[PDB]
Amino acid sequence: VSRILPVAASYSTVTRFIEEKSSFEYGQVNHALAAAMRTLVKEYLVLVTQLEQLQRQGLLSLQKLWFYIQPAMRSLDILASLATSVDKGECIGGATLSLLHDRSFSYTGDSQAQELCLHLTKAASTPYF
Amino acid sequence: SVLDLLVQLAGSGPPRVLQNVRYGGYDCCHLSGIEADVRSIISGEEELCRDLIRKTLQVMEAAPGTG
Amino acid sequence: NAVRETMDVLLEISRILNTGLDMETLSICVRLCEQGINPEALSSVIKELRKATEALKAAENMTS
Repeated sequence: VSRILPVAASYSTVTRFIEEKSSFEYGQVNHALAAAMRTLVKEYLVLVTQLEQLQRQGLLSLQKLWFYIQPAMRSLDILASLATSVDKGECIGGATLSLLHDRSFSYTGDSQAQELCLHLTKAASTPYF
Repeated sequence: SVLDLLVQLAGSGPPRVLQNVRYGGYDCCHLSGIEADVRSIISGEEELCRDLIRKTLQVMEAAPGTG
Repeated sequence: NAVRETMDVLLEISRILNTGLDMETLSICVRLCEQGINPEALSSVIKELRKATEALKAAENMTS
C-alpha cells in the first residue's frame, strides 16, 4: 500500500495546488495551469472510476491495482513534483514558464511525462502568448 | 455557373429532421395536429439526447480512459 | 458593394440549398468562374475533394 500511497499524496498536493492557484491573485498563468491540472485530475478520476467498476465486478486485486496504477503512479508523481516545485518557489508569469521549461527538460527521461508536459506548456503559454 | 455548382452541391449538407380569423369552418385539426407534433418532437429529441449522453458515459465508464 | 451583396446572397442561398459553401469557398468559385472554369467541373472537383477530406479527416482523427 505504502508504495502506491505516494500517488495519493501527490494527488492531495495537486488538489491543494489547484485550489491555491485558482485564485485570481495567483495570476492567469497559474489559473490556466490549474485548469490543465483539473483536466488531468478528471482523467485520474476516470481511471479510478474504471478501477472501481472492476472492483465492483470482483475482477481486480492488489497487484492488478499495483499494475494498473504504475503508469498513473509515475504520472501523478511527476505532476505533484512539478506542482510542489512551482508552489515552493512561488513562481509567477515568465518565472513559472521558465520553471515549466526546465521541468519539461528534466522530465525528458520518460515519454509519458514528456507528452504531458508538452501539452501543459503549449496550453499555459497560450494565455502568456 | 456558380449557381450551377451550388445546384450540384445542394443536398450535401447535414439533413434536417428539425428546423381576419377562422370562419368557423377553418376549425382544422391540421393546425392543432402540427402543434401536437412539434411538442412531440421537442420532447422526443430531448429524451434522445439524454439517452445518447447516457450511452456515451456508459461506454466511457467501460473504457480504459487513457486513450 | 454589389459583389459583397451577391456573395452573401449566394451564401444564404447555398445554406438553404443544403450545400454549405463557405465564404472563401464561394469567393474561390467566383474567381474560378470569372477565370473561365466550368461550373460542373468545379462542382465535381469540390465533391471529390469533399470525399477525400472526409476520409482524410477520419484517418487523421484515428491517427491523433
